[PDB]
Amino acid sequence: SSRHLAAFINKFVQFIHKYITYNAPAAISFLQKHADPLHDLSFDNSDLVMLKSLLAGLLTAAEMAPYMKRLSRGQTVEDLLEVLSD
Amino acid sequence: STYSGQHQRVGALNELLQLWMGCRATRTLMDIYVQCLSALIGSCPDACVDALLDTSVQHSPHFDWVVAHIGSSF
Repeated sequence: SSRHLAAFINKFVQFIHKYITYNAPAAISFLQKHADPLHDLSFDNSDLVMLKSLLAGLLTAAEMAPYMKRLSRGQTVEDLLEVLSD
Repeated sequence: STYSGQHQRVGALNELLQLWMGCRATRTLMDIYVQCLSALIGSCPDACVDALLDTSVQHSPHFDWVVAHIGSSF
């Protein structure tokens, strides 16, 4: 049941990314200590594309322009409620 | 070189790395080449570097992502 843990998987992979970034030696030493669980999980849960990207290693602001413009220039309660709900 | 133009599958180089490492047979071949180089780095680093850069200047837009991976490792 890995699909219900999608947010957890994303958070954990980001934490692993930060671990290899800031402290590469300790992160590598941990990964080699637990290499086979990672390999087996990657083979079984191949849908974890970020995990396979890690094995290979071994935007946001633009979207919210019209929302911010509408929120800033909105006057009537309907427009404010609409943008806030969006 | 052949597949860069004859396929729809081919920032940008990051996506190229993802789609290329994603495959299985090519990934294993790249692993074999990495093992070969790790055996060769200690013995003849300059000659391997010279061969790699000659092949690069001859075939730059084709296998640079493998060179990018090797650089990331070393």
